[PDB]
Formats: sequence, C-alpha cells, structure tokens
Amino acid sequence: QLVESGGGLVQPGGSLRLSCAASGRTFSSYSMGWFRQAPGKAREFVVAISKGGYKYDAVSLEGRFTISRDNAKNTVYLQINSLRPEDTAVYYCASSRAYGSSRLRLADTYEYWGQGTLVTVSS
Repeated sequence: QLVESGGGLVQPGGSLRLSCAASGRTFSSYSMGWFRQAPGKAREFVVAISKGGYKYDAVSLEGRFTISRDNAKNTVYLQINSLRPEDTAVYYCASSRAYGSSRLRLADTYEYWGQGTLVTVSS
C-alpha cells in the first residue's frame, strides 16, 4: 500500500525530498509519519503530520525536518534541508489512524508501513 521513493546518494549540505505514495483508496484521513533506521541503530521517529495537517516534531531532532502532504496525489513528503552525514538511513513512511497528539511520535501508533528507501549522505 505505501511505497517510498526518492532515495539515493546525495551530498551533505544540500537538500532532498522523499515521497510516500499510498495505494488504493484515499489516505487523507490518515496521519502520516516518517521514521528512520540509521546503520547500527534502533528505529527513530523523525516527524509526523496529522490528518489535520499539524506538524509533530521529534523530541530530539531539533526542528530540521519539514513535512507536507498532497491529498491530491496520495502523497506525503519529507524534506531535509542542509543534509548532514547523520541523515543516512533507511527512511520508512507509515500511516496511522490516530489524531494529532504526542502519540503520533510513537512507532506503535502506526498500522501501515512502507517498504523503505535508502538515503546515503556522503562527500
């Protein structure tokens, strides 16, 4: 149902956008989250956008990610300005029933998961 795209090898300091398309019926009533697994780490919450369109930042990612959705294309986007080597990870998209709250920061709030897409930041 969810298929991410946009991954690849990108330069530090530049910006990059990833997409997540959801298959079948409209996803406008899902909250959508982005999660990542860096090499060697446990999964980390990045940012979420509620059904309402409100942004939920992580507690420790320091306001560096910007999320938007396109209910007119099945698509939520993740934006990373000024990519740093620490951004390297498999990025997963996920969809939740839940409403905007501090629960959208939790991986267990999400029912549907993408297939993943690799972002590699390197000079």
